[PDB]
Amino acid sequence: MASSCAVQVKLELGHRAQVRKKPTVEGFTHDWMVFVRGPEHSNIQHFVEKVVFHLHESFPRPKRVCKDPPYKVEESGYAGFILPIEVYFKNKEEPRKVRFDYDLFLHLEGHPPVNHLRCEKLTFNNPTEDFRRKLLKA
Amino acid sequence: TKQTARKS
Repeated sequence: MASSCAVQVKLELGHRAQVRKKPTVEGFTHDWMVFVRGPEHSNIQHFVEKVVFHLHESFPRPKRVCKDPPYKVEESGYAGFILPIEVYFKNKEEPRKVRFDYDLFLHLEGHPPVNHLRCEKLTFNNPTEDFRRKLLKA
Repeated sequence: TKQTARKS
């Protein structure tokens, strides 16, 4: 064939973290929320099978699986950690997923709450016709 | 630091 193709999609990873007015009965001092979305409320669900948040093993049911948007997790905690996030694609051929190590950090009391955003671009070179159609429907 | 302690 004479044609080649490169499709590029943008994802926004991010988290919010606030010091609680009163710690939970467990001692947890913060409420946080972490998420994967697309920009402009894009419909990434067209090409995203599921999003998996790998919480620290200290949390109950550490493998949090989101098969349908919003792709997010809301918890309380007391300490920052690295949170591996895996985005699975509605694809049959490589790549079938992409992994990002998300820095879930928390700020001390007396400092402002955390609102963090991290932009990531994914580039698919010569996707199949059906993966390509889903990618571009987003 | 502005951050809390961390876990691994």
